[PDB]
Amino acid sequence: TTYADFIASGRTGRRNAIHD
Amino acid sequence: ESVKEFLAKAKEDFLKKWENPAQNTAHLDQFERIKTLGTGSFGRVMLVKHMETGNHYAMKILDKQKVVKLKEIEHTLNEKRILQAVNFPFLVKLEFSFKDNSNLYMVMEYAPGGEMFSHLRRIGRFSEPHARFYAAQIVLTFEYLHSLDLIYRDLKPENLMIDQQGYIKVTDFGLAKRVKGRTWTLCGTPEYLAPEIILSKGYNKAVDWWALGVLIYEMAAGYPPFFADQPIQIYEKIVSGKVRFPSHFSSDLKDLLRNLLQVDLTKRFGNLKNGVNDIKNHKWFATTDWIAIYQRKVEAPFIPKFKGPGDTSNFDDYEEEEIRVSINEKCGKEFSEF
Ligand SMILES: CN(C)c1ccc(O)c(C(=O)c2ccc(C(=O)N[C@@H]3CCCNC[C@H]3NC(=O)c3ccncc3)cc2)c1
Repeated sequence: TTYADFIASGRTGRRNAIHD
Repeated sequence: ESVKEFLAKAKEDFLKKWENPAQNTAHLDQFERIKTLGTGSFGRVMLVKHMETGNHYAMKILDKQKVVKLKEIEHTLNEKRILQAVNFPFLVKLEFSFKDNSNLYMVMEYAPGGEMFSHLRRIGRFSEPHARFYAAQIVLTFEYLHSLDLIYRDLKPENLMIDQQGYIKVTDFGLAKRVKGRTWTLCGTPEYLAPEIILSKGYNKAVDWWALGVLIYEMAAGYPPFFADQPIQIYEKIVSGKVRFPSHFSSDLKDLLRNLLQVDLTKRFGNLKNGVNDIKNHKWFATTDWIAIYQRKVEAPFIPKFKGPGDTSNFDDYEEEEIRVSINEKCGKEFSEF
């Protein structure tokens, strides 16, 4: 499932901004 | 009473504060530092208690040297200049700011319910009514900010605090900017970036409306519309723009999201002649009383459990560090206006 794929991903924690 | 009614006087108030910002309205020794509530590139936000009043606040502490090093002086000056000038129910209130030899300090209202991010991840996903309650507050907040020529540029659950009544307080104005017309900085959070940011096009306030589409999707689905392990893979998915929806999304929600997650700027809701009303009058918001939301008269779907002042059970634990203040002033000219 897409949910399972999300939970197995590296991006379920707090996400940082990118910046110039 | 209505948000439009508020805007008249509110723009005048904002412009006066924007043109002559408040500086140096407290000192570090006036606060007891209690617990770290969050971190960022150049520092952290701590629960503190103002010793004279006993009031609790959330104090952001930024290391001047780290800011200069990473060339982020202008964005940090934007954060403070904008935050001290705004006034809206769904924005964290700046109470005091000041600086010392080493650091910049912003003492903001404490939102004891924690980050939306925490609740969304724990619960999995929000029901459409639950998501809609939050979304409506963001629509009203962007109506306010955009009327002041402000672009927010970092909408995500991590930056949407929940207050004691279950309503939102938007925080972390580090990417917010006052701009008439177009700007060019490649900034924001990967999952939330509009295609025009990624493609180095120049862009405007429409990026906030794209990000609203990402937020509503994430709230309702439990995961954002574009995700992958590397930012570059996320960017590829965004520019392609081929969004697919969970089968449980209502027809009305899908239609709204197709109009927000619209790569074409002549077509993206929030960026048309009718402005915010294309969103407010969308069928997905048919149950939304915009004045009642603005007046905080709607019962929230979720009220955080709160065990008295200074309780932090709605926040994660972070490693604590001593706040260091040098005997030598650092980067004084760079932060003169702060
Ligand atoms: C240019 N860069 C990206 C930049 C610009 C402006 C900045 O202030 C920074 C920072 O270094 C920075 C330093 C610390 C934080 C920070 O800890 N913010 C927390 C945690 C991150 C997620 N957003 C929620 C935020 N917490 C709060 O703001 C908060 C407010 C009220 N009550 C409780 C908490 C955020 C940003 C970095």
